[PDB]
Amino acid sequence: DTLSMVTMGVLMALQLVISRFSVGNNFIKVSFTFLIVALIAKWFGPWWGMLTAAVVDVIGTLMTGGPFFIGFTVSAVLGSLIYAVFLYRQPVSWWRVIGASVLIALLVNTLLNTLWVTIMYQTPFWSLLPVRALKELIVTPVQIVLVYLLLKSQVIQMIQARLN
Amino acid sequence: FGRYLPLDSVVHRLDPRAKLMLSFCYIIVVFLANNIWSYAILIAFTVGAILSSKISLGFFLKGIRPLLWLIVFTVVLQLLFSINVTQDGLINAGYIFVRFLLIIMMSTLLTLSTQPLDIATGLASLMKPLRWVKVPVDTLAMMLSIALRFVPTLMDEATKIMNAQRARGVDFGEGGLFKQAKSLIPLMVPLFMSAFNRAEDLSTAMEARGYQDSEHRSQYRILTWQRRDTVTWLLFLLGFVAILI
Amino acid sequence: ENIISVDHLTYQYDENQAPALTDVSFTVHAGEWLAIVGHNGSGKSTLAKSLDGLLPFTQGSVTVGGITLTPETVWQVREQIGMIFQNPDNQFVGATVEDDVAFGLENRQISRDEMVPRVQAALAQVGMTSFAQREPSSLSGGQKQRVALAGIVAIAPKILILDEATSMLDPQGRIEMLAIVRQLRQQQNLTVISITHDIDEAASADRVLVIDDGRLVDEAVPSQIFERGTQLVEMGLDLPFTEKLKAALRQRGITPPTTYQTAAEMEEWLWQSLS
Amino acid sequence: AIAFEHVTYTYQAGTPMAHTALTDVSLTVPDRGYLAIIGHTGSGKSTLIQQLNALLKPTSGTIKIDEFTITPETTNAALKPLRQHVGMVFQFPENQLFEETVRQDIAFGPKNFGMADADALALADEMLTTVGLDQSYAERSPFELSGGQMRRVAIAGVLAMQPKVLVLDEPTAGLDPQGRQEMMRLFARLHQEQGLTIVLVTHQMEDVAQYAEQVAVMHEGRLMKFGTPADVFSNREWLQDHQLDVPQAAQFARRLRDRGLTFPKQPLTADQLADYLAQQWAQR
Repeated sequence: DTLSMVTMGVLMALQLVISRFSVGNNFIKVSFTFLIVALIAKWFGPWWGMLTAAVVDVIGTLMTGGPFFIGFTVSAVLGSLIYAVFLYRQPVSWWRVIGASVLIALLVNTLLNTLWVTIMYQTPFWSLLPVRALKELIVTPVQIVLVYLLLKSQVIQMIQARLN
Repeated sequence: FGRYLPLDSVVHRLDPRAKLMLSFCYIIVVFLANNIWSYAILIAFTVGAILSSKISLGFFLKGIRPLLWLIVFTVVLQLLFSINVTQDGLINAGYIFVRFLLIIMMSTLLTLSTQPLDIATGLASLMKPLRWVKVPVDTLAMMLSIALRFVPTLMDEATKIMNAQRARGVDFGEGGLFKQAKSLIPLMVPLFMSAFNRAEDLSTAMEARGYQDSEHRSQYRILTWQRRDTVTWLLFLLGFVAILI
Repeated sequence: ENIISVDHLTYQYDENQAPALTDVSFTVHAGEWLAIVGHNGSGKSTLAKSLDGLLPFTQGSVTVGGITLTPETVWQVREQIGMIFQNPDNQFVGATVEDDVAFGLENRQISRDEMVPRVQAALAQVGMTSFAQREPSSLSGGQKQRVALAGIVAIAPKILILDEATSMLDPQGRIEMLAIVRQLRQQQNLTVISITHDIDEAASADRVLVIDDGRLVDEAVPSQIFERGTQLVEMGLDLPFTEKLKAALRQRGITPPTTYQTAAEMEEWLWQSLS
Repeated sequence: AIAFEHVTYTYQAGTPMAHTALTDVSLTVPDRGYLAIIGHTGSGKSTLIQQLNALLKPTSGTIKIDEFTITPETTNAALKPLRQHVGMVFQFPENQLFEETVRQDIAFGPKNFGMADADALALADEMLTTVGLDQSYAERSPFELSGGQMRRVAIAGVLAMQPKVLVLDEPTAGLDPQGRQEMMRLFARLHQEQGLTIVLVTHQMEDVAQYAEQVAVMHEGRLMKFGTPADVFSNREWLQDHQLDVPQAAQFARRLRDRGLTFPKQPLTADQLADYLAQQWAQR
């Protein structure tokens, strides 16, 4: 298209910024990147969702300092996928959002888990499984609420109209 | 973008799309390496690389920081549980600890030795044959390009919004966690709009300049394979044939 | 050359979202410095866009170089019109300056060599060669504008449209930009339409079109337009200084000449009346 | 009042990626003052101005604004009130609107410094008018508006904090001639009434002649020349050297001087020039 094409690129730029940041205390602080991945899925996905998701996860990890691993960009792809199927061309719902975030959280923590347990690092699977499932079970209700408030804000709606 | 790609003239530092493949192949060598003499090699070239790249002190150490997380959690949990520690188990740490460094210090190198713009110019190459699987590479190459030129402006903008809100109450990072989040709204809601407004303005202007499709146009940005593109890849491969042996 | 005939635009519900234009007819001849001025909220902004593909109007006609403005033909129209927009922070694309100035050349499937000296010889004109390497955020804005200009000099059009460009620049940005739109005409003999509220710009034009509430309400030589006195500001222009001075003399009981008077001319008038 | 005492600011500590944007700046603006700050971009105008509400603390020197005192060692927590005593209106301040109605958006600042919810609102209503809007605009979304209508709503929201110092960084940038004129007059009105003191950063010399009580000339992180506008605009070639110029009237008046007309003070505005021309006309 073009406007859709450009706006998505802008969102990708937006995603990188928020990725430089976190809110929290010690070294338990979470990024809000999931917001942008949900946004794009809702307005564009899942075809464009997965594509952009892939590009941002890769261009992103590479630019920060982190270790390239094709499975993470896979992991990124499923998220934009789960979001879009739940959130694409559908009215926003508490369950819609809830089910999307939960289906993701169990692959933000299972699928993501093996990816480092695999050959990247040796780290024992069934022993890290708790710590992730612990950590990413308390960010979840935040992510649920936030995604909901983002998509039903008057700002997003305002723009959503302008894109249609 | 992350004050990284430091200009070092002396270091061999060229041919990007070599390094992307190189940083992407380097992991498969790691677990291809099983033995012990094999490990010597995987340090040999990796040292050679790190050294030759004139990139200095705790840069690589500052790469290690965010993963201390695991590095301790791993090695400790592999010392106990192998609570009795075998003579062999300490030996394992010599793997994993070394192995952990090898991953971290390699990927750190790539980021430190390449401009993101050049990285971007480079990925677009090594995806170009995905067209034959019907993947819109050129438009994606455009999306990213847009994405990379907006990053600094959105950053400059994010700070101005923050300042302005600060200049009328709002304490960024103060007095809570809900309160701390609740205050992100005066930053975020405006930023989005600025972005989408910027989007629209840019798209029309792009159209005013001739545009219609990602495809059916040229590349002013050109990548030149050179002398090193070839040899700094054999040097990897003489290392790799050894890992077999 | 353009012809705009019986042109009207409304968007959305139900008379207002963009400024409506109603029954606008005017013509521009090849080489003309045309200025289009109006108050805030008249369609002068919209008039600029309609001349390109942007804005789908359903009434009237825009013709550019024989070609008649239409869908499936906007591109051939767009190809003879380079458009500098208001707000230079945007309208870029390009991590660096070269990239940008070459963006246009890219779309035309121009490739390889020919681009290199072309973009060189384009930045040479806007005096921006030294800056060829830099990223957009790194430079002024009066400079960002010049590289947008370089980007259309590259595609080298017939008609250059200036939609409120000086409008967001510091004075030097203004002064410098104008000067090289000027010297551009000296060589390439180009047609310049500019939508404005800058006096200097209108002052260097050939005719002025005046847009009131949606309509073409006046059209004259600019020395004639300026006789609108203080009445200028509301109309959409600031005042030349002699016009300010005249207004001040009147307030203090002195009635000065009605026609325009340049600074030189006013000097002489003053001297002669006080000698 | 505001008094700068040997203020200097350098970015980034004593870690030699370090640059000083301000060096030994010492100035004093009186109660009910109108400081126009003026000079090339990156001359430390923006740095001086961010001092005033302590978005920056001086690296050395002291800032004194009424009851407030700012030093290198002054604490962020202790400075919150400075931000309601001094209202800062950023260049293009339209980019900070965000609440779902304009009433609520104006009310925000007061709310941030305490202030009862219901009362914040009532004040925004009061504030909507002073800035030039029908109460019809109160319950609209800020995003439903002209770029210039937003501009007033933003301004309104700063004014709603009831500051004693109003800092305006190019308040009429990118506005139509009328929009410019109205805005400028609006401040002048607020200054004459209300007894505010106004710090104005501009590249607009005509404005400095018309409204300014005192001018600060910044050349490269350094401030040279603190004077009444006549004092600053006294030497054209000096001003030219520092990438500035005298008002339009001043240039014209020169040509009159070439013809033999002489004036008392050097005319900086057309009204002033008119005054002298009229007085000479009276003899003639």
